[PDB]
Amino acid sequence: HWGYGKHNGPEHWHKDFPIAKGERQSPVDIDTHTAKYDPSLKPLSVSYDQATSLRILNNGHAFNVEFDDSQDKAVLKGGPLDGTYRLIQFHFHWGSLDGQGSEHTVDKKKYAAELHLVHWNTKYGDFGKAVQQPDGLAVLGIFLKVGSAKPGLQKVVDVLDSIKTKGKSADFTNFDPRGLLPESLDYWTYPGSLTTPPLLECVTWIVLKEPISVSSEQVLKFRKLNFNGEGEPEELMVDNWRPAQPLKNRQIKASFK
Ligand SMILES: Cc1ccccc1S(=O)(=O)NC(=O)Nc1ccc(S(N)(=O)=O)nc1
Ligand SMILES: [Zn+2]
Repeated sequence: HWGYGKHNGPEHWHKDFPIAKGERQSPVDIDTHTAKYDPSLKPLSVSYDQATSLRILNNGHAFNVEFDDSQDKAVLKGGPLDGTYRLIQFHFHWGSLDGQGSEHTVDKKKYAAELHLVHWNTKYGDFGKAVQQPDGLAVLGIFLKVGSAKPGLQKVVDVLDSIKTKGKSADFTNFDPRGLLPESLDYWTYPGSLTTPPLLECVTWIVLKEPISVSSEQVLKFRKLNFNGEGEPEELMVDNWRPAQPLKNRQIKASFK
């Protein structure tokens, strides 16, 4: 039932998912002047050398690039995290226009899109169990701005025509997520939630300060995807972002001065 339209969008989600008005919902605005530098935060450890991508799926609200998460092949460690978090999938949120699309904002600034690399804590055995824990997930959030092309993104862009509509998937092996990372791993971190239903409060958010640049042509191809299934009326997959939620009793920490 839920989606991003006028009648099923973020402002309606609380009726099926009351945690939508919870105490640690995501995304949030990152007020850069109020975020506190935490010198005890460690460098982030992004170890994607052994990543095994498998498939790309249009799920009706975004597209997921899925990875083999049955071994420690692509893991996130360090930073605010205790233990080891395995990469399971990544996806993006984006706008109908370059001036919006990101979920997190920075001093109220909206980026054209936001990449989420979703990882689960191996102490909980699988993703389904992890989402039931307050430290179950670590999502690495990376802002996209429109400028120069991101070469490492192009393989993703070029397969999208084969998964235009909801429920379509395509083989997507040997994709290297390292090609989507910015130079710096400076980050902000805070406790939050899944940003789509079921909106579970299981995420340590790690949002990188440095955006990546993608080309206008690259984001335009995102906007050619469909929310609908094949044979249903075409509704472009755009503006699949949840707006900033109240920070409430939370402090955003920065890894950098
Ligand atoms: C629930 C859940 C639990 C177990 C297995 C699958 C699923 S799910 O696929 O139905 N839902 C999600 O994975 N939700 C999800 C994932 C990531 C994000 S986020 N915060 O990166 O945008 N939001 C929601
Ligand atoms: Zn997301």
